[PDB]
Formats: sequence, C-alpha cells, structure tokens
Amino acid sequence: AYVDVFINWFHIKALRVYVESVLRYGLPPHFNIKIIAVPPKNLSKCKSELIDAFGFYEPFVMYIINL
Amino acid sequence: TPNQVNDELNKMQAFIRKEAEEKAKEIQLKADQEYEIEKTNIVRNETNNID
Amino acid sequence: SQKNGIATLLQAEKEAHEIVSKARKYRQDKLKQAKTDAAKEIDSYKIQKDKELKEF
Amino acid sequence: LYTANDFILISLPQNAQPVTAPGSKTDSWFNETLIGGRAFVSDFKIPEFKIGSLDTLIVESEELSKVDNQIGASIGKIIEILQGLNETSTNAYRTLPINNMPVPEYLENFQWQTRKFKLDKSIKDLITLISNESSQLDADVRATYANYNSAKTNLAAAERKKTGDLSVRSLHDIVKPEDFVLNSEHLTTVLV
Amino acid sequence: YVTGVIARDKVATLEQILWRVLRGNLFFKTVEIEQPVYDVKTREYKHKNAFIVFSHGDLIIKRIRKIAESLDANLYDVDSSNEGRSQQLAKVNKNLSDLYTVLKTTSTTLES
Repeated sequence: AYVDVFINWFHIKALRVYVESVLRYGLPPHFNIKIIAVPPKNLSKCKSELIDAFGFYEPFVMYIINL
Repeated sequence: TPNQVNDELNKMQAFIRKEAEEKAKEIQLKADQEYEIEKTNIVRNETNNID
Repeated sequence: SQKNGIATLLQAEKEAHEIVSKARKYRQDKLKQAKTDAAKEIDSYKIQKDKELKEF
Repeated sequence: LYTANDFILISLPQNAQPVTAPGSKTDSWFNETLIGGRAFVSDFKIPEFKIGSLDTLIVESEELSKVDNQIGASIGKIIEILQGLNETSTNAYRTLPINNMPVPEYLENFQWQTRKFKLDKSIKDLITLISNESSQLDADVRATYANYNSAKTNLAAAERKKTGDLSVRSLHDIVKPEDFVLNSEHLTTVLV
Repeated sequence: YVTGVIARDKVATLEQILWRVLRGNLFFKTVEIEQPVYDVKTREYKHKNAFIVFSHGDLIIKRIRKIAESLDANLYDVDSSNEGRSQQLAKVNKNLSDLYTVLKTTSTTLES
C-alpha cells in the first residue's frame, strides 16, 4: 500500500496541478511544471527564492509544496 | 501590469470560447448521430407497416 | 484596461451564446432533414410495393 | 543527495520566463532563477487534458484539494502502520520501495498517469476514480491495521493471565486437569 | 454578471477574496458612492461603493452570491440591456416618488 496509495496520491497531485495550471495559468494548456526535491534545509530558502522569481494560498502559478 | 490584466481577460475569453466550441461540437455530433438513428428507425417501422 | 476587458468578456459571452444557438438550430435542422429523409425512403418503399402489387 | 527531503513542485506558465533576475527560462530557470538551492528540478507533461467548464474546473479544483488532503492522510496512516512493524519507521519513512524504486527515483518522472489511473476520459471522472480507488485502498489498509491491533490486544490479554497461584490459573501449563482430583465418586474435584 | 454595493473600505478585501476563491481570474469593476448609506446591518451611515464582477459558469455565479452574502454585500437585479435598465430605473423612480410623498406626509402627521 505504501507504494500503491503512493502512486494514487502522486496521480491525484498531478491532477490537482493540472487543474491549478488550467485555472491560474490560462488556456491553451501548457506548463513548464517541474517538481524539485529540495535539500533538507533549503525548503524555506526555495520558497523565498521562488516567490522572488514569481510574476504573481500560494500566489502566481501553483507552487504547492509536496511532503 | 496592463499586459497581465489583458492576459487575464484574454484567458477568460479563450476559456469561454473553448467551452462554447466544445459544447457546440458535441451537440452537433450527438444530434447528427441521433438524427441518423431516428431516421433509420422511422424508415424501418414505416417499411414494416407497408410490408 | 479593466473596461476593455469587461467589454471583451461581454462580447465573448455574446459570441458563445450565438454559437450555442447556431449549434441548436443546426441540430434541429438536421433532425428535421433526417425525418424528411426517412419519409422519402418510406415513400419510395411504398411505391415499390405498389408497383409490385400492380405487376401481380 | 537530499534523496529523502520534501519535494517542491511548481506549475509556472510555459509562456513567460519566471526569472526575476533576467536569466533565462526553462532549464536556465531551474539552473539560475532557482540557483539558491541549485537543486535538481524536472518533470514531463502528463496532462489530463480533458478540460470542462470554468465552474467545472473550479469545483474539480476544490475536489482535488480535498482528495489530496485525504491521500496525504492515508499516506500518514500508512507510515504509522509501517511504524507498527517499525522497521521502516526506524529508517526514513520515504525509504519504502515504490514502483521498484525509492521515492526520488520514482519522482524523477511522473508518466504513471497513463493507463491504470484513467485513459484521458474526463477530469471530473478521473478525479472521482482516483479518489475512490485511493479511499478503498486506505480503507483496506485501515481494516488490516485494525485486525492486527485486535490480534495484538488478544495476545496481550492471553498473556495477562498469571500462570496460577493467583486469581488467574495456569491450566494451560499446570498439573490441575491431570491431577488425581480429575474425577470423584459422584462429582469432580477442583480447588486452588 | 455581478451587481451589488459594499463598504468602500472593504472593497479591496472583497476583490482579493474574489481573485483567490476562484483560482483563476474574473472581470471586476467598482465605483465609490457619492454619499454614505445608513445600512440596517451596520446601523450607521457608513461609506459604500458599487461592486461589479463577471464570470462564465453558473456555479461560479452562485459562489459569488454566497461570498457576497457572507461579506454582508447586498445585491440587486440590474438589467444588462440599456432599454431594460432604463425601464427598471423609471419604475423605481415612479414608486420612489410616491414613497417620498408618503414618508413626508406621515412624518408631518407624526410630528404634528
């Protein structure tokens, strides 16, 4: 289950990301969406860095942190 | 920022147009199929009565 | 501009409504033609049956 | 390495260059515009491209948020269940092998949304099916954990019985049933 | 579309919550009122401002209704057509003139 439900949750997250990128970002659908496994201590910095590099509940396009 | 507001308005208009076009295409296809099926059924019933 | 965006949204909504109405009208016309098309085939088959009866 | 930390996912539009400092978009974006961590970032499109209406899109977004919360809760419950065995809890909770790989290896792509989840049928339908399947699997895992807990409670209750010499007897491993008190002339003798 | 009025100070938060509640965007328009309105809920002559928005789906319109009601923003059934809006305004004025006359008469009788 820690694999099957894991895959189910990943697919659900992909669906949510598609829904957000089809709502926040506008049609026609397109996305440079990419998931970065951040260094353990860099998560706060990346949010600070990304929100800095964001042409804007997270603002701009979806930046929902995973796990 | 004017470009962003115009982009948002264009995105809303494009979403509306895409939804309308998809609905119209689905309606047209379903209507054509249903019309063909109903014509075939009516012709078959009339032909059975005539036979 | 906000007013330009609102006007564009209104125009897009009007165009969408017109497209939906045109699709519905085309659907009705196609259904009517199919009903007429079935009537033509039924009439042709009845004419064939009448010709067969006359030949008999 | 950072092969077990929290993974950050963004959905920046493919049109513009989100780099605040000029730089360049896409790969140059992930390499410079996010160079503060300068960490690995990649994904491949797996679009549930079937898009309904704007109201439908928003309702499906809310439902997707709810399903994501539910799936996260299920994953946490599975982590707790593994802590029941405690071997995966002794190590990193992410170390459990998924799709013949660890978590970062599997997350290196996301193309699994091809056949099993759906077949590009409908966004609302795909969300409903994924949520229902995940809920059923989570319910099965919860039932298995409940059964294991009940069995452990039964074992604890069985072991709680003191082996004789007290209000709890040792009839399992005492000489009571096999004693000469087993049968009497017109009764059966039992006393301790 | 969306028609209603709300306190001019809270229009910014109303706009923020509109932009956030639907993850995308929606058309918006606003205009400050000339004089404060003594709202029954507010029980004071607080400032107000007109609120106008637009959306496609009917569920989005219902959500706008719900959040506007939660934000204590009353709504009115305006007419998109210029002729219909003019007719509605004329009917409103026709009723309202009798309303001013009757309120003046009853106030005079009560004070007397």
